[PDB]
Amino acid sequence: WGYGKHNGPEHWHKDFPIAKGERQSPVDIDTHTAKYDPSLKPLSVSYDQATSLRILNNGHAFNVEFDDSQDKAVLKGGPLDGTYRLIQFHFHWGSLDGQGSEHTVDKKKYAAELHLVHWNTKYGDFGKAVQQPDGLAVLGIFLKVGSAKPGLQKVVDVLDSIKTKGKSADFTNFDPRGLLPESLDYWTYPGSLTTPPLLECVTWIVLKEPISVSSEQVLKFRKLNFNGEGEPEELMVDNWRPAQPLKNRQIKASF
Ligand SMILES: [Hg+2]
Ligand SMILES: [Zn+2]
Repeated sequence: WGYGKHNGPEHWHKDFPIAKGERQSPVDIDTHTAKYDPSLKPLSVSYDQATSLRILNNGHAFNVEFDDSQDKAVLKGGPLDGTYRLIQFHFHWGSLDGQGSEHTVDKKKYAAELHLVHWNTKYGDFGKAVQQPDGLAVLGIFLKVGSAKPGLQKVVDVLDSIKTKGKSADFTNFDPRGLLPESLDYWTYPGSLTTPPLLECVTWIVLKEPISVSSEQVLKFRKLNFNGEGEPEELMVDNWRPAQPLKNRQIKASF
């Protein structure tokens, strides 16, 4: 599977039938049909004790891995029940600034989208989590081209180190709190992972307020390669899935 012509998202249904499932992600966030739910609690992000281990180019994107052996960087409150541990974060970006996000707002596409993956700590491990309807909690953040994000530079500078598929690099003392917007106002709905196995275990939490990154910050993302060393070069661009049919699901707003 990939993002090319012959292995693109339009093909994943053959290998992953759930592709056509009832709670597939990403989806379009219609802000007029969105339902302001007053029973929604405030989000509670606790990343002060976070522990980054490494950055890896897995062939479809780069992931910043974290130590999830203890409740170091957890997610609770909001639409959630119980505590969710951060295990990794990654991005989805476009070939141009007019595309890149997975989720759209009133059909509007952003340059990129950041997903912070957390798993329900009553399931013990991540592998168990992915067997439950409420197993995961992905925190989505939209990225727009504007001023540079200081807090993102460290990431930006290491990409040279992992240009191709299978490469990794030590990547400690990375504080995720610098990738967060000022406001924690969100939208939430029951979906799935936007990439294969496409498991329908995610409680999406897409924040309203986007983060701005510079042109040059984004430009470094587009230098990455899908391909592994010593193969023809396939630039890592447009690693996003088109929005899926809501299919009766309802999108709730905290604002
Ligand atoms: Hg599941
Ligand atoms: Zn993602």
